[PDB]
Amino acid sequence: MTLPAFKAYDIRGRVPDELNEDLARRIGVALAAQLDQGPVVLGHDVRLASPALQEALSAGLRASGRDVIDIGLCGTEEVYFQTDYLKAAGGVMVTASHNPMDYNGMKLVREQARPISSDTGLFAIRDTVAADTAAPGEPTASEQSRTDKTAYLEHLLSYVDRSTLKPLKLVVNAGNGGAGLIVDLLAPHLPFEFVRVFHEPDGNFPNGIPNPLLPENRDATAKAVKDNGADFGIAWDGDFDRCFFFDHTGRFIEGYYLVGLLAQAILAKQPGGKVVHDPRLTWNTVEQVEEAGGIPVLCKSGHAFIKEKMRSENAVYGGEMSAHHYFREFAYADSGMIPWLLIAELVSQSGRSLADLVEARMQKFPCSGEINFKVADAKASVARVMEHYASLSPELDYTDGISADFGQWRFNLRSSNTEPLLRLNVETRGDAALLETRTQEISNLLRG
Ligand SMILES: O=P(O)(O)OC[C@H]1O[C@H](O)[C@@H](O)[C@@H](O)[C@@H]1O
Ligand SMILES: [Ca+2]
Repeated sequence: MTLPAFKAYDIRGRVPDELNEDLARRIGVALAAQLDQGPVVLGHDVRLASPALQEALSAGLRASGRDVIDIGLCGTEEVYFQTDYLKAAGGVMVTASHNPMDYNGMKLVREQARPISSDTGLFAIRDTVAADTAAPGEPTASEQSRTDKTAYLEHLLSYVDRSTLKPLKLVVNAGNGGAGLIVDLLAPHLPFEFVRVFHEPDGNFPNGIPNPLLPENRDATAKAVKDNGADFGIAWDGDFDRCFFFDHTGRFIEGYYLVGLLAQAILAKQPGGKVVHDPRLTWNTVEQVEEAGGIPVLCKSGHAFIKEKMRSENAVYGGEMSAHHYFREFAYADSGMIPWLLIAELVSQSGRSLADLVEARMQKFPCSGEINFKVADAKASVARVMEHYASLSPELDYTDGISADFGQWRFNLRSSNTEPLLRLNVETRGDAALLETRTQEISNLLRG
């Protein structure tokens, strides 16, 4: 038995049996022993238990001599940004994404907001916490409240030339998470008219836990766009490190296509740079990056792998189709805010709608959408897929599960690192029929 809340990438579990104030305090103590010198930034999301868990983390950190910088209710990217900006030793964001109401969690970073993951400190914290029967000591360091968002907001706005922006009408859907607070702080500096949907932070989640991928939640943004004639819409998850785009027809744009589009937007500002992308869906990104004079860099999926590869490559931008977009000067971190500012600037400057910006790309590299499978035997199921296709001799790559490139179509098939699932992505060279027949064929094999 090990504490189940400790996952590969972060901590998450049901309160109070898998995560509670006692464990939170012990995590703070253990984190203090894992970090280089300096204070620790703490922030939390809108969930009802988040402040108390953060307080417990603070008590454990301060009992271990760490000054705490409490940045308050915020998004995950604000913990990243402030940890790096203030040159802190590390940071913790108290958040659970789209987990049930009785769940919470923590995302931990060290210096420069470098992720702490299972094999880079998180399981060391787990093992310390698991064995810690010490009496809780008393605080020896202090907590300061630092809710000034000025440097954060200036950083976000530095990505666009405000004088080129047009008064676009934008639907924004925080899903009752925290994104609306940042939208409202940016709004005085922008010419846009916002149509605010599910805007107020509310950890009771009266309109559902924030997950723009669920069709009922997707449709709320789509309807607001259509009914208001908005140029485009943006929705976020609760901690707003993920962003989801809807064109002026209400159509949700698959996150794959935002990677190539945002890469081109960044490459116009930082020419010739490297762009990091995941292996799930690739061909459109590679082509668009190259077309814009950048250099694409294939990387395993998962935010910590993306960030590490961006650092080693001095990459200007990285993007995953799972709705995460990473920016070198933003501490190599992901932001749910930078992407829509860039897209709004692109629409403003080009005179093209978001739909037009992506339409030809979606026709040229149609994709299945990510299809998930919980099967009895994942390894045997993957083996059945590969055995079926062996006679076509695809080019195989093992960066992240199995990528198989057949020429006019390819797939990526991999185990998720956040759920016990297999994830399938298929794309083709402009061939919707081949896309469907191969996707259904693989699905049948996986379910066999
Ligand atoms: O497909 P997976 O392995 O479940 O990860 C899905 C996503 O989970 C989180 O949102 C982040 O860690 C992302 O970096 C990752 O892409
Ligand atoms: Ca998130």
